[PDB]
Amino acid sequence: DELLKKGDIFTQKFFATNQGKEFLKRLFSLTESEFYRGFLLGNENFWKFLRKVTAMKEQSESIFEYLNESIKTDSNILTNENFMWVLGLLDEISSMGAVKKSIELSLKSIQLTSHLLEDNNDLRKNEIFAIIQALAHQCINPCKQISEFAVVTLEQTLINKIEIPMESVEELIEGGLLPLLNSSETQEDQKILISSILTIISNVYLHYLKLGKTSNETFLKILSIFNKFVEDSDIEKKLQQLILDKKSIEKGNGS
Repeated sequence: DELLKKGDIFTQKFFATNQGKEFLKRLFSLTESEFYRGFLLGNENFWKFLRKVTAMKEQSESIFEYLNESIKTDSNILTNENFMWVLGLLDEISSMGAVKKSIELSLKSIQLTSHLLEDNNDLRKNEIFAIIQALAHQCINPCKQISEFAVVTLEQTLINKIEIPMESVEELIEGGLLPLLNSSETQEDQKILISSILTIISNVYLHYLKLGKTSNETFLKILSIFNKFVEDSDIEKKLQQLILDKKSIEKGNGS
């Protein structure tokens, strides 16, 4: 009642004051406290309220401080009944950097989203896949200084976090980055975004082919992905590089 419905009473102006900051600091102690924690983390309304308050530019650092404190100490804060709202919260915080403080906050938040894999290895497919979806989506961000960090962080997530043998590389390619590709029919995204995502999928393919866990149908599938987005600027160079490095990797294992 008081928080969501009475929007006019509690606004941008009120939460920017000292009173709102102390109110939020006292409020998060309930989540810290043992009484209402199991109740509060499950509810939709509370996380909807934090989704609202993350839009407040003054309060973004406070919410990020709370989340960073909470996730590190206890890995059990996240569960299947509350993960997607938290992921949306970090998505909003990372996308807040539209315009240094916001840039630094996004810089920390991207790594934080990348860091939610070691804390709990017991993960569902849809559970893990949203993190990769958010990281892939965050490459769309027009500001160069954030997307250039986002792509390398997503590469650092793919390189040494996910164990293949209870998923597979096929769905990691299909259900993850490829939704960006099929959803990029708008020309405003332009060749820069598709070239960047092509580069990183080439890099991770190179790594896991060096290690070696693939089959014929993999290579056929990324071949189909390449032909689905034909463009004389990028397809020719990437195809030549790929058909050279596949034989280099084949040379790797035999001797």
